[PDB]
Order: sequence, then C-alpha cells, then structure tokens
Amino acid sequence: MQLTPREVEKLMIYTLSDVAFKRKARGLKLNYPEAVSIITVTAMEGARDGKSVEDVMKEASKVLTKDDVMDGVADLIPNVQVEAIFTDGSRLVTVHDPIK
Amino acid sequence: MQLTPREVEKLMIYTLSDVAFKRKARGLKLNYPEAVSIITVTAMEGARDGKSVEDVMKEASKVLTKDDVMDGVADLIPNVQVEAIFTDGSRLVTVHDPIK
Amino acid sequence: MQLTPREVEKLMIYTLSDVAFKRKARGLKLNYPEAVSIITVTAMEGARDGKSVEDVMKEASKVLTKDDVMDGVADLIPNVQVEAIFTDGSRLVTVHDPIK
Amino acid sequence: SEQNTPLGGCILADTPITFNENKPVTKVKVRNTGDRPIQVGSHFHFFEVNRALEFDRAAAYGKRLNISSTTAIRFEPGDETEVPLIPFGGKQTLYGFNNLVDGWTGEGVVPNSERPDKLEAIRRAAERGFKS
Amino acid sequence: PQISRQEYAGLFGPTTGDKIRLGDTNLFIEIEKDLRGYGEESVYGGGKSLRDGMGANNHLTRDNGVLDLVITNVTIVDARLGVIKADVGIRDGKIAGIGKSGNPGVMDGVTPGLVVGVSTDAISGEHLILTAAGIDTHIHLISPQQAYHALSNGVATFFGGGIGPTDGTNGTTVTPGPWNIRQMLRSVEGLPVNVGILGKGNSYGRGPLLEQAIAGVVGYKVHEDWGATANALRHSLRMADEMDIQVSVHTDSLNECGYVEDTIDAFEGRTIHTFHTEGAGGGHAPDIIRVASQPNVLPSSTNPTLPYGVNSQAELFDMIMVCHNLVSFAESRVRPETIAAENVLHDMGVISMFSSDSQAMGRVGENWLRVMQTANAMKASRGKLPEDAPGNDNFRVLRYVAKITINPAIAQGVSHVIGSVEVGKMADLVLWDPRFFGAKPKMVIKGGMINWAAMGDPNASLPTPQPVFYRPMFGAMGKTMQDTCVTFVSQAALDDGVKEKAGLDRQVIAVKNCRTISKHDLVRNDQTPNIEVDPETFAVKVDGVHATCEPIDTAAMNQRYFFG
Amino acid sequence: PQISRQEYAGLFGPTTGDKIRLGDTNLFIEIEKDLRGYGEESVYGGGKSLRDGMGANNHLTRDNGVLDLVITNVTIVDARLGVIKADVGIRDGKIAGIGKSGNPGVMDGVTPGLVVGVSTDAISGEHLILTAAGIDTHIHLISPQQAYHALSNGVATFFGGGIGPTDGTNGTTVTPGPWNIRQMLRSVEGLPVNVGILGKGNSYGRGPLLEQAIAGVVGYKVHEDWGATANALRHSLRMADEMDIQVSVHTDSLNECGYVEDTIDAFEGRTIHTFHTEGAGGGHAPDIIRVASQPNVLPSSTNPTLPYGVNSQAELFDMIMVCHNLVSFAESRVRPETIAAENVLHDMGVISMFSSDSQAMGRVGENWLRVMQTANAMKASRGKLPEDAPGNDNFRVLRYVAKITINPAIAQGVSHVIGSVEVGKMADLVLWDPRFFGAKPKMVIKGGMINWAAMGDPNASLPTPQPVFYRPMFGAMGKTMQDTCVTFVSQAALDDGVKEKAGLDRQVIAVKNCRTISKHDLVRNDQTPNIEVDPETFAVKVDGVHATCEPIDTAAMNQRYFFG
Ligand code: NI
Ligand code: NI
Ligand code: NI
Ligand code: NI
Repeated sequence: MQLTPREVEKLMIYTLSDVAFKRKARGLKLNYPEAVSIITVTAMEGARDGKSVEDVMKEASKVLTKDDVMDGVADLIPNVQVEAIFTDGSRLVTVHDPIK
Repeated sequence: MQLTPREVEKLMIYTLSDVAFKRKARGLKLNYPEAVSIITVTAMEGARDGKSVEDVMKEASKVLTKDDVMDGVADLIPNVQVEAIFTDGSRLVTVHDPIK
Repeated sequence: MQLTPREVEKLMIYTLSDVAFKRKARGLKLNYPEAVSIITVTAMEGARDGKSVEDVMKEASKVLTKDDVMDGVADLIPNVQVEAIFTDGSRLVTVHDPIK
Repeated sequence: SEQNTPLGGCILADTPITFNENKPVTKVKVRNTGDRPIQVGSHFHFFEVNRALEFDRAAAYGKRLNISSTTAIRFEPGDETEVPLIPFGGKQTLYGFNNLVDGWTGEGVVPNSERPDKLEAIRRAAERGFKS
Repeated sequence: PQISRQEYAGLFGPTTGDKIRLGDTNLFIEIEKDLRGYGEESVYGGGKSLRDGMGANNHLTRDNGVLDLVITNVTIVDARLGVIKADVGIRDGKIAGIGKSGNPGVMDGVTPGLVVGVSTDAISGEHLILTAAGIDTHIHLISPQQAYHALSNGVATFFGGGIGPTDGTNGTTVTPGPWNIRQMLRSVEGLPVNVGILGKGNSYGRGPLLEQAIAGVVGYKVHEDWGATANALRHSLRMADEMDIQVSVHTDSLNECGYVEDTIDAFEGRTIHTFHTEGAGGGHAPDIIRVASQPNVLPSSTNPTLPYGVNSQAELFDMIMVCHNLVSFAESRVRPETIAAENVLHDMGVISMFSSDSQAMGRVGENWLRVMQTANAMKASRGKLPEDAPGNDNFRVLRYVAKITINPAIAQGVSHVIGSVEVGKMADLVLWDPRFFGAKPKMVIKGGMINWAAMGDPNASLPTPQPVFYRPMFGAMGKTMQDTCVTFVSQAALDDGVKEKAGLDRQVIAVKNCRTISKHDLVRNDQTPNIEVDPETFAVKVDGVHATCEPIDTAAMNQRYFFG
Repeated sequence: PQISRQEYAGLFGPTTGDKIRLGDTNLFIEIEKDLRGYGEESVYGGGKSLRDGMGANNHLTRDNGVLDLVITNVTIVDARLGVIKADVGIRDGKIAGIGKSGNPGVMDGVTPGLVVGVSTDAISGEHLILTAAGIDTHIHLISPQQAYHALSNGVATFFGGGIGPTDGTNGTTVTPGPWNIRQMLRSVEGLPVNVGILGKGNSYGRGPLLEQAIAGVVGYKVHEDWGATANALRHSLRMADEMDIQVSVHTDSLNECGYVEDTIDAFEGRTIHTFHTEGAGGGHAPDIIRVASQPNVLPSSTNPTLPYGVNSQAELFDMIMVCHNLVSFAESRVRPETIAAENVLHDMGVISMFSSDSQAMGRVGENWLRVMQTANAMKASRGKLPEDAPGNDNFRVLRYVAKITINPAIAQGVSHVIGSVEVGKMADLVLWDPRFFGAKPKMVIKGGMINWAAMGDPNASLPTPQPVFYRPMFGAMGKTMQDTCVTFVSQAALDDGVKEKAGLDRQVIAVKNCRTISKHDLVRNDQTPNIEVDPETFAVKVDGVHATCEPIDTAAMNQRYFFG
C-alpha cells in the first residue's frame, strides 16, 4: 500500500475517534483529545466523501455541542486544524469555535 | 490534542481489543494477546466511566471465562496490570486470576 | 502481552481496514491503500479462523470487485501478499489478481 | 504426570530437601519490648538485631536464624518466640550490620573458654543499648 | 496615548495586577512586577517591532553581546524570582538577562545584555508561562523511554540509577560499580535529558565507595534491598563529605537492625536526602515521617500518594502485594493516616521535594501534573496559606514549584547551573499555555535549543494541524543532543579525566555544595516541626496538631486533558 | 531443617530431578545437576540474602574479581553444559563462572569467581531459563529492522550480506566489493546485533577475492544468481583456506554446469557451508540433500519448511512462482518428499543448523520458534530418540538448541567468543519464561548489558503494566550499543587495520577455526549417513530407510501466543 508518513500518522486520528464515538454514544461527556478527534475525522471524512472545504467546515463546526463535552473543553478548543485530501488535493481545513 | 507518549501507547490496546471483541463474537476462542487486551480495556473503560479501582477490578476479573479462551491461556495470564486514568488520577489496577 | 515487532506492525492493517470497510458500506469506491487493506485482513482473518492457505486465497481473491474500487486501482494491485499465522505456522499468502 | 502439567509447569519429585543439617543449633527466647513490629531475615547477624529485642545476646554471637534462605521471622510487639540459631559459614567474618563485631566470630581453638574479642563485643552491645 | 487593559492584554498579554488561572484549578497567580516598560513592546512579526533597524539592531556583530534567542512578553513563574512579566534572553546556551529587550539605538530602557540583533531568534511569550524545567531526583533506569514521558511533562533532569530492567534496578536507584557506571555514562549519551548517576552505598571500607566516586557518580544510594544498615549509612556519609557528593536513603521497613531513631543516629547529623519520607514507598514502619523534623534531612516524597484520593488505599495495597510478590507487612506499609499527613506537610513546607520513583511505584510523567493537583486539593481543604496574599495564590504555587525545580537542584548540588530562571544559568526551560499549565507543555528548551515539542503534521502547511503529539526537535538531533545535555559527575571524577576516559561527548559538570546544606537552605520548604506518630493508630501530630485531610474524588488537570 | 520440594520450588525454583514443560509443547526437560548447594541460596530482595555483609561482600573492591552481574538460581539449557541449575556470573562483559554465588566470609561453597559484592547487580533466575543467544547464518541485509524482529525471538548474531533492497540482495547474501563492504561495516554500527559480512565468491583469479578479504569479510557466498560454477567453488575455497574464512553455497538449481555429484567434486574435500540443504530455497534439483553425507559439508536448512505442515506445499509453490516472477521448474523445486525428509534428518542429527534466509523465503523472527516447533512435531511422529532417557526429552531438546547456538558459531569460526553458556565467553544470553520458551523472551543480554526487553508503560508505577512490547534498552543506547556489539572480520582485515581504516567503534574480532572443521566437530548433529534420492518420485532413503513423516495440522507455540 506504500504508506507514507502522512498516511500512517492519520491512523492515530481514526483510532482515537472510534473510541470517542463509542463513548459519546454511552452518554459520556468528552474530553479534549476525544473532542478534537471527532471534529478532525468529520472533516477528513467529508473530504473523502467529495465535499468542499467550505462545506466540510460547516459540518465539523456542528458535530459537537457544549452539552456533549466536559465543562471547559470549549476553552481548550478554540479552533481545530487538519489537512485532508480533497478531490483537488490536500487542503487545510480550519474549523472556527467548533463547540458552540 | 497534544498527545503524550502514554496517550499514544494506549491506542495499541484499543486496536487489539476491537479485533478481539470481533473475534469473540464470531465464536473464536481467544489467545493470549487478545485476552489480555479485553481485560485491559475493560478496566480502562471503567476508569473513564468513573468507577473505583475496586469496582473496575471486579468487572475485569469477570469479562472472560475458561470457555472463552484457548486451552492453557489462563496459565499465561495469572494477573493483568494496567494504569488507567481515574477521576482522582492515574492508578494501577491489578486484576488477579482474570480467567476463571 | 509481549508484542513483537511483527505483531505491532499488523495493527496498522487492522486500523486501515476498519476505515475501509466503513467507507465501502457508505458506498464509497475505494482507493489503493484501502483496497489492499481489505484483501490483506480477509486473509489474515481466515488464517485465524483455521482455514488453509488455499482456502483463504480464494476468499481474498473474491472480496473486492471492479465496481467496488476506483477506476484504475486494479492496475495498481496485480497481486497482494501477506504473512499470516495459520494453525501450522506463519505462511505467505499470495492473492493473484484480487480485483476482478 | 505430564498430561496434566500447565503451560511452563513443573513436575516435581517427592523427596524433601534437607538444609543446614550439619550445623549446631542454639535455641534462644526472644521478646519484643518495643511498640513496633520487628522482622529479621535468615542471614542477618542475630546478635546485632534491633536494640528493642531482648534475648541472650551472647548466645547469638556468630549466629543466624536456622530458617530457609530468603525468609524471615516476625516479632510483633510484646510477644515471645523461641528461635533456632546456627553459625555462619565460610570464614565467619562479619563486617557492618550495627558495627558491633566488624570481624571474626569463630570459636577459635580453646573448648571451655571464650576468645576476648567476643567478650569485648558482648560488652559493647551492652553499653550501645542492645538488650540482654 | 491611553489604551484599555483588555486591548493591551490581547496584544501583549497580562501586566502587573492581572491575574491568571492555572488550568482548571482554582489557583490564580498574579503578576507582581512588569519589567518591560510600556509603548516599546518587542514582538516578532510582519509589520511589528523586531524588524531591522527598529526594535532589532542591525549593525552589531554578535560579540557585542547580542542575543542568540529572546522570549518576549512572558510570564515567569519561578521560586526565586516569583511571578513577573519580562523579556528573557539567551546567549551561549545561558540566561543573559530578564528585563526589557530591544535596540538601544531607537529605544529607551533596554536591559543590558538584552540587545536583539542579527543573531537573534524569537519566541513569543505573550500568552505564555515560562518555568524552569523540572528535576526528578528519584529515577529508576529501567527503560530509556522514560525520558520521553518526562520531557512531555516538563522534566529534563534525571537523578538516579540502574542498568536497565534487572531486579536490582527494579527495586533500587543504583548503578553498581565502576564497570556498570562507565557503561551507563556512555549509554545516556543517547538520551535527551541531563543525568547524574547514583552508586551503591552499602560498603564496609572506603575502597568500594571511592571506586565509584572516581568512576563518576554524584551520589550514593542506601537501600534496604542491598542492606540499609547503620554501617552503610555511616561509611556512605563519611565518604560523601570527603567527595562532595550526596547520599540518598530508602530505610529499613522491617525494623531489623533498628527503629527510625537509630537510623537518625546513623546519619550522625550529616546531610542526607530521604526518598518517599512518608513510607508507602519504603521505610521504617509506621514512622519514617519523623525524619522531616531534623535539620540535616532534605526530604522528599514519591509522587503516587500526592494528591490523596479515594482510590489511593486500594491501589497501594494491591501494588505492594505485587511489588513484593506477596498481610501484616501490607497494612503496616499502607497507612491512610500517614498518607494524608504527607499531603499536609507538603502544604506546610515540611516535605521539600516531589519525585517519581519511576516504574518502581511512581510516574515519571506526572511530577508537574501532581504538584499542581496537590496545591489545588489543599487550597480546597485548608484554604489560604497564612502567608498568602488575599487576592492571589502566589505564595502557595511558588512553594509547590520549588519542589520540582530549585529544591531538587540544591539537594544534588546543581543549583549553580540549573533549577531557576535566573541570570547565569543553563537555559533548561519550559513553556506552557495557561490553559494546560502543569499537564501539557508547549516546549522544552534544553541548553538553549528546543529539544522537545508538541508538533502536528510535518507535511502540513502549518505546525498546528492534527495530529499533534510530542516529538523530538533539532536540539534532540545529531551531535547537538550531547552538546545541549549535561552529565553530572563528582569532582573526583572530573579531576581524574572521566570525560576522556569514558569518552563522553556530553557536557560534563562537577556537582558541588551538597554537604554544607540543610533543610533551611531549601526554598519555601524550610520548616522543621515536631512530628509524632502513634504506633497504634498511625495518627500524625505536627507541633501537637493532628495532620490530616480528606480524600479527593476529583482531580484537576486530569480526565479533561488526558486520553492516557 | 527439612522443607518440601513444592515449597523449595516456590522459593528457588526447580532442583535436580525436577522436570519443566517447555511451553505448550510435550517436551519436558529435567535438571541433571544442581550446582548451588542447599540452605545458602542467593536472592535479591528486601529482607533477603544478597544484602550487605551477608550474601554480599561489602569490603572487596572490584579488582578482587567481584562480579558486575549475577543471574541467580537459573536453569541453563546449553548444548555443551546440558540442563543444570546454577548461579551465573558476569564480569567485563564475559561469563566468569557458573556455580554457587555469594560471600565467602559468611558462606561455604562459593564458586571462585562468583563473589557478589558492591559492584554487583542482580537478576533473579528462579523461575527462568537461560540460553545462549542464537546465531542466524543466512541473513539477507535487505532491511535494517530485521534486527528488531530477531532480538524479539532471541537472536543476536547475523551472518550474511547485502546492501539494502537491491535485486542482488533480495536474492543473495553478498556485499560485493571493498566499497560496498566498507559501507556496510559502517552502517551496521547502527544495529544492536553482532554482524559478519559475506562477500561474492564468483571470481576467476585470487585478486577479486583477496580485495574483499582485506576489506573485512568473514566469508564468501557462492550463489547461482551470480554463477554457482565449479570455477567459483574452487577459487573461493582455495582462497578461504588461505584467509581462514568460510564459504557458503547456494548451488545450481537448473543443473546447467552439472549435477550434485559434480558440485561435490568442485568442493574438493574442503570445508563448506551449504544453505537450504533440502533444496526448496535453491539447489540442484531434486537431490542437493545428498551433500549431508559428506564429512566436509556443514549443513543447514532455512526455516520455512520446518516444521512440515499441511499448508507447506501450497505456500512454497506460490512463493517461487512469485519469487522468480513466473511450472516444471516449480514442481521440481517444491517436493513434498524431500521436505519431509529434511524434518527427519534434523531429528537424526544429519542437518546441523537452522537459518532464516531473511526476506528471501524465510523468517528472521522465527528460528527459536520453529526449532521448538520441529522438536515437538517430531516427538509426536517418531517418539523418543534412542539416546533419550526415558523420563525426559533432554537429548532431543539439546540437539535442536545446538542448531541455533553452538553449531552456527562453529561453522563461521566464532565459537571461541560466542554460542554457548560457558566460562570465558561473551555474555550473549537470553532469558525466557518456560511458559513462553522459544517464542517470547524476557530479555536479551548483549555484551553484559540488557539491550532488548519486553517492557510495558514507561509512565507506569511498575515495569509490567500494559502495553507490554519489545523495546530497546540501555545496552541499545548511546555509545554502549557499539561497545557491546561485535563486528566480525577476517584476520587479514584485522591485521591490515580495518578498525582504523573503516573507522569502526564496534568491537572488531577476527574469525578463526573455519577450515579444519568437519561435520563431526558439530555438536549433537554429527551424523554422515548414506542418502539416496529417487530421480522420479523424489523419495529419500537414509542408510536404505525411507525418510518421511506426515504433515502437522497444528503447531505448538503458535496461534495461542501470537497476534502477528
Ligand atoms: Ni525507595
Ligand atoms: Ni526507588
Ligand atoms: Ni540461497
Ligand atoms: Ni538466501
């Protein structure tokens, strides 16, 4: 499969978000790492799905709420950034104030 | 997410236990690594869920049976130890004779 | 669990195939890495399940079709090779022209 | 048998192990006169154990407990126990511990007298506070 | 002109009178002093002040004392300087100045030595806390990977011993004998932390001690496991005084050759470092804690009992019973009463240092975390320390910081080179985001270079994109890793040519000032009260006052921050 | 006093007459001899015997011959010493003694040289098996990472060649020429295994051979891929005898310049090492196996055919057909009859060594695993070897162990320094849990330091908490990794200053005793019978007896133990 360092690194994201999505579904309020994971993968998966940067951005800024996170985590996540592989290439996605 | 070496290391556990739980659900009798994985994550997840060391210990000593493992594996797993992150901090959990 | 380098390496496969199987189930057409992942794990899991090299080979040469992959990926995957742990030991599995 | 041994298991023979067989045994009576537990191991120079232990210290000169290597005896507060004592081997040269001897603990060559370095030791115990 | 605080802060961070919350704790620090004026504020960027001929000098060569690095507009939390806002300057891997940085051509009030120039790089400290890097005095050299866990919590110096995962190392902080020492000196060349090694103290004559001294140790470790005898103590300390090196102790838990009082007498008023002073980690049962009353004792605790929590007794019980492959040794070893007492004594300034006991009952990557966790649990239970100021927690915080910084240094005789943010010292520094204070640092600066950092995708268009995880940096690379790291040794060794003999490329620095020190030389933790322990109920009285507190359910800087 | 065996064992492990199960196999080893008396048993711990002035000497400096390390109460499984219970002692990275360790001041019967002291560290061998580290004679230098897979199965010495993933390396164990050799010597400095390099043997005059000899090779590899000609052989062997180095061969599979008999004649009764002697991995088809009858041949098999299983034919078929990017070459190359025969001949002591053929048809991390797997399949099919003792499998086990330990060493002329647990040898040792024997070691001891180990969470309060995975240790770190590792070379090279010229920091040791050896010098595998192969049906007869066994369905030490 000839995995490059960038490809391998992204496996960490996938593993932490799977754990995170399981936890959220048990009703656990998420922590910092977990929450960052879910927003990150949402973007990443959008990219793969063929969406625009603009569109994924919206999507990712809406996946998590204040209720879904542990008190204060918002303050820890002002923005999330990830590079994803869009149809037109690799692109930076910033997601502004994702926990509303 | 500012993942520390301890955080990253724990992703291995999560990945092997997911595989292990899939296998057990197919009716496969588990091996050594797989079985150790399931006990370990049970503890870890308890910790996260807010339980006591005492309580997680019980829980983890009960997840796997002799039937659920390959003959002899018990002899290979006298105890399992993991550090988990409890409400009051990181704590060592020993699970005594988990395969009964 | 006393994980050896060979054991640890195989976690990458498990992580990428989980992502890949999720994508295929959304109707996404798979790419090169993803497709190689699914064929690889099919073999690996067969091995674990107790099948023969011969039998797993068949199984793995049938999991993915031309339709299930992105145009051209076939040309990128003439064969897939993996070492799996069979009842009689570690064995090389070559899977010939898996995307038919 | 072989058919029943666990993975990595041992099949042990029957014959008991006999240790320290040649060595002459002195029984002493030990009372813990402190408020805290005292525990002593197999190779410690019994003579030089915790000041708070009251026993015939002279009798423990050059001696160790006649127990299994690596094991110990626990002396709880205000309890009395009899213990078996045996001499050290080799050269009977004892350095360190509480700095009571820092030498040779052997009998020497004269049956029905004591060496003077032993009597020195014993006197020194007494005035360093080592209860007899 | 006139600007609002809120607008000022946004540009430059907090100034004198402004208060900062240390994480999710209830600790609030306050800026005492602002050393960097107003209106001439040095910041790196496009269209900003540290540009050529403006804030930066553009005509001076480096030999005019121009800086190699500047950290701007930073909040300094240090046990000797306090809580200040300043520019910090580095030259030749050393702290040259704390004050106002810039260009004296165009600026008033530039601190001498803080000339920014052609030579200068920059770090933006505006929204950051700068600390001294921590120092871990109780390291078991079981695993080389510990170093990474340490750097990742803001620790950059290791004192201890071992030889990898041998049964002796698993239990003690000893590197026994001249062969093993040499080996270990050579090995640590591969590590991105400062190191000093400890030797085996349990010896009858001078010979066997001197041996190890010359071979390069900084200390002798006296452990029960190899014999914690009066003899051991006595000869170890006598040698120490000869060699200007330290002695650390793990006392007899069984009371075999004596009680605590007899141990005390074996010290013979000589300077000594006492590990896990409480006893859960080893020591004269129930009452090793009484050594914290003595002026010659430099006391430490290992980090698994701090803070005291609801799961603490369960954990420890079970831990020993496996540590020692084992019940009346157990419930005498593990005492709720003395554990609580340890917590209180910390808060009082009676136990002077935190330590890990790495992979021998404590957590190498949790010393900065646990310190903060303890301060905060204790504020809750006790309130304000009497010496606190009403609006802030500075007195407190600073007590705690001394514990992982300057106090360890002083104990091992390296405060001349490391442990505080002070002029003339090695730049061994940590940068933190307040939001993450104690837990998750930004970077580690190791000998004037960034050695370790939280870094995301190296392929990305920025340094911040995910996944962000701790990674070595250039100071951690090549020949620079050795250049920027110190191997501490004995003067004896230094003088005998250890550097040549052993073939070390590390900086090799002689320990000094270990034997003339006492408890009162310790910073913010200089208290010697009367300590009494009840041999029945294990209750602790400190100047006649029962020393207890209640366990915490919830730790700060804990499950919010960590996946671990 | 008197103590029960069961109680004794629990304290000290098994003694003379006690039997140990090697994993999940049906092999049972029995302790032949107990060298460490009764009643004065040396154990490390709190309240135990190896304390100051008691089991440990506290007055002797190291130059009195005090140990650097001691491994206590351990079961030694070695092809020359047999199955014994002893204390093992290490000094100056060498085995100083096997016997009773302690303090002669206070103890009777301390083996000379086994004085435990101030210098000494300790390993608790009570419930452990100690082996010599394995030696892999057939390494393709395709990937540097192989070393890690090897250490993780108890192999610590590599013999072979290559230059990374070139097509020549993918097929052969050759490092061709003075430039490539130099390069490769320099590279391996970065590896935590011992190494000796092989050169290209296919040459017409002395010139091209001599050149590589001086450059530092330990051997010449004669391969079909570069020409396995009579010429090659002849000149290679003549040079070898001159240089005191070894020759290894991969014969002509196509029968182009000859049949096996002609190859044999090309050897010209000269000492030679024959790789994959069966032929699945290469060689004169169908009948290369007949070389195992000759006294000058030191035979080896590669590990993918051992043990013979139900999936073995399917695998191998398909493998060649990709190895050679390809059917009458195939079904002539891959012969069930000769594969079975290989298995039997192993059990007889007719094939003398196991090897990997790393990433050129075999498995670098499975030599210790497969050896044990083979012994156990063979016990099942054949029963007890005639020389076995009725109650135990010692004779057998020990045959097999020789295969990965002493026999390889002897073949490559390094038995003077490595391959057995014997006094005066380099401490290249492996520790195993019986439960995991062959499969998953505890640790590797590499030049007297622990280089590699199964280690859990470096942040944890113990070394055992999860995840446990194989990790480098301090012997694998810094300048010690070179100090503790050997680069084997030719005497020619050594004498020419290879160490200076090439700038090597490794230990550089001359190979010796390669050319005077024969099959009969091999340990427990010294049999030279008549071997006949049927050119139609490929059936093998050994002294007129059909040599076959049936394939296994289920391997031991296999799916129970491994996720891989
Ligand atoms: Ni300790
Ligand atoms: Ni310790
Ligand atoms: Ni070959
Ligand atoms: Ni080969």
